[PDB]
Amino acid sequence: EDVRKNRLKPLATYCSVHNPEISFKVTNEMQCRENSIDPTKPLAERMKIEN
Amino acid sequence: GASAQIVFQEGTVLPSSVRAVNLQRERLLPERYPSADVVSVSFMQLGMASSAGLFLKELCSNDEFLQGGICSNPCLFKGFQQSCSAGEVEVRPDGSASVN
Amino acid sequence: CSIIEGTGNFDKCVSQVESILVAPKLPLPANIEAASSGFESVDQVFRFASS
Repeated sequence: EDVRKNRLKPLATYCSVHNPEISFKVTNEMQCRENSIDPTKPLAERMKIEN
Repeated sequence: GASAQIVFQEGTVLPSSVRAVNLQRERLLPERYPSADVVSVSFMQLGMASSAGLFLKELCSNDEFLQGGICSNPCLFKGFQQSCSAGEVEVRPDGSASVN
Repeated sequence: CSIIEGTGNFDKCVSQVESILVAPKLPLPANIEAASSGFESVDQVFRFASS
């Protein structure tokens, strides 16, 4: 259940508001959200699979 | 006419997705001439022909400027009228716009 | 659409040129060739590479 030991961590850290790698291209911001990894939602909610 | 270009401080931290164009490495200038790292960008959508077409397509599609046929254009002068198409416009001495 | 009517407003024309041509929210591909830098639109050029 640990955050660091989670398999989604390399993608979840790559997709966040803090991360400036996405900010270069506006099209890239929509690309990650469509693959269920939302940068708007916090890390605890982003990693968690709803229902 | 078709495309618009913007080509132009020192040792700035540039993103990985965008590359600084070096005229010496790209075989555009020799080694004897001083090094020139420039920001080279070209957009077809901003070129005279494409810009006029893309504007009318986006402006008239929006509900704000279109009201069941009439497309309000703020760029065009008061009283000026033309057919709703991206065709070439020629001004006739009659006081009307000839759209191809 | 059938008829285009001129309203004559520069400030409204500027905002439309900005939202459509200069700084579009959903811009065109703008590919990265041997001669091109890689920027998608004008707004991103002076934001990260101003001189």
